[PDB]
Amino acid sequence: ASIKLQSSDGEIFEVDVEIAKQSVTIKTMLEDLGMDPVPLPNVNAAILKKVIQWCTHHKDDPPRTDDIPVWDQEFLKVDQGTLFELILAANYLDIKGLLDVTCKTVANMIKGKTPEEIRKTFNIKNDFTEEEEAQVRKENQWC
Amino acid sequence: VSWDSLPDELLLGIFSCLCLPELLKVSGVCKRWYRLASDESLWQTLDLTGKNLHPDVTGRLLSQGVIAFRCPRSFMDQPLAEHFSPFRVQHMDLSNSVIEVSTLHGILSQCSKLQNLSLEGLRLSDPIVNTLAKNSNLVRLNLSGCSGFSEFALQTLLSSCSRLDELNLSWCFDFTEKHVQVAVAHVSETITQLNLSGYRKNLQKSDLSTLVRRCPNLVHLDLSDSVMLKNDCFQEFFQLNYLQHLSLSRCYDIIPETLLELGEIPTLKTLQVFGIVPDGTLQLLKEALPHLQINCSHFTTIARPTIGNKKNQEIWGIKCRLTLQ
Amino acid sequence: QIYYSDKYDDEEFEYRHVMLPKDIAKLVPKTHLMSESEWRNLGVQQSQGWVHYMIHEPEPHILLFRRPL
Repeated sequence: ASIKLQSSDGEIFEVDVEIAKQSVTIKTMLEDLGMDPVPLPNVNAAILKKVIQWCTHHKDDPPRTDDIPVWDQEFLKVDQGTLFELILAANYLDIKGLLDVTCKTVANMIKGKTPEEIRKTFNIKNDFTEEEEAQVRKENQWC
Repeated sequence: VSWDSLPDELLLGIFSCLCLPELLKVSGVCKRWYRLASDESLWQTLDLTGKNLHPDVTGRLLSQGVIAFRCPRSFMDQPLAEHFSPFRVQHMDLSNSVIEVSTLHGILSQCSKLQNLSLEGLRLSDPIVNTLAKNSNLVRLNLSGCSGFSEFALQTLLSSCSRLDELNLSWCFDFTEKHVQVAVAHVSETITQLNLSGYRKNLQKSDLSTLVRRCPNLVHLDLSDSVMLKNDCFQEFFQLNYLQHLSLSRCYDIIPETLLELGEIPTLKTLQVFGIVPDGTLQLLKEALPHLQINCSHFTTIARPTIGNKKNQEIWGIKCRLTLQ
Repeated sequence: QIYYSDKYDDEEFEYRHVMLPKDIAKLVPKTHLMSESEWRNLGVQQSQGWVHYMIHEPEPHILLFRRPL
């Protein structure tokens, strides 16, 4: 009925056995080496809280194509900093649902935006010359 | 805080939500970003139907690991300038496209893993049909309307595809009785769907005999436009214990009355007999054979990638992720 | 009901279009082209050899045909 997870900084949380079961990482760990609590060194308390809140809202759901349910919609309305870890945590805890909604939100931040606007708003470099910059744009010409 | 340094896998995960145009866009953000944008997990299924592009591009795209390539009614009629390595494609449809026989040869020379292919309405060649024979795993092959190949190349192709389930070798105007005789003499006995219609005078009752003798598993047999086929052959159809859908449309010398026999085939579920039912009697035939469905399938579905119930953008049940709107 | 156009040509193909009553035109395949067996099944009646070679998306009821001279 219940299990305890220990975040990276130490903080301990208590959740339903199956709600945590949504993390393939936590399920893999639970089958062997067992006795609280489950240590998740790669997720701090702040992030783990959000993750547990998320996992709790779903638990059980009947839901198609890429949409980003009405709820998760605003749940991710968090600033860019937290979303970066929130999407990293999903990979770490292996929660299919989360990785999905967080990757789309990041995708939606690329839709209709030029490569320039991408470099900035996403803080990425640009090791492209003008030699390839434009040479690459010639290979994607057929579009 | 910064989004770079983000693990590769997770990036692809983000990239996999982008539409072909976007994906190509993020391709020019940072070399790596460009390296991942052309991964392989992202190019599993591609759909460029109706696109007009250069064979080199389509060649380069298939080399990114494409598995299901939907590209019918497209324009690729320039010469191949590049050279490629074996492709991964297992599902492809280039039907009713405008492709130079050489370019077609070029692309097909790199294929050996095709499971479902459709070159419907395309001019082929012996070389082409011969390298096709490399795809000995084909389950569904559509060559309806194709031309330009000897009965020799056809034989070798059929002797290779021994796991053929659906074969649509119809309306190959180029054919002679040589081809038809090769067809029935070399189709795999594992075949369950065969659409050999359109050969009117080159298909004899005998060939029907051969076929039946060699493919006890036919479930779909379409012999539309086979004039030489008159009721005296119906006995053959009884030899097919799994026959479910038969089509004899326009087999003129069939006495309406005689079609009544077919009703006796224990497994027959539908029958197409367009053009041989005098006007004002079809309803009689229908009523006489209440257990059958008569003249309800204007079109064939044998080895057709997309029978589509209006807007089915899938090829053989595969929905492509990459498409241009 | 079914309108058949005049045949014109280049130095290689013979061409013609067929207007379809917008009731049997609703049967015209959107996802593929029709073989001679299929268009005849539709009710189109013209010489043998004509091939339905391409789709005119703006007017699905106009079937474009062609054949070797």
